[PDB]
Amino acid sequence: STNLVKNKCVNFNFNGLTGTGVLTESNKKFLPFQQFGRDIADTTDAVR
Amino acid sequence: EDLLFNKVTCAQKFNGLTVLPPLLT
Repeated sequence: STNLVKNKCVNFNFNGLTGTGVLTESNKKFLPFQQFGRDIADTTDAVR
Repeated sequence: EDLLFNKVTCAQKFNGLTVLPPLLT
């Protein structure tokens, strides 16, 4: 493993899903089996 | 003008779909 860094423009890799960006605190809770969270434009913008 | 405005209706910018602002505010 590595660490968990937030709030900087970083690279991430959660559950194979690759992407870069700022990992700001989230404000929405999902269903307790769901791993992702997506918008109308079908772009990943949330993850557990 | 307000009664007319109220009737008319970043995620985009994930790919380079920036939106330049108008000139006349």
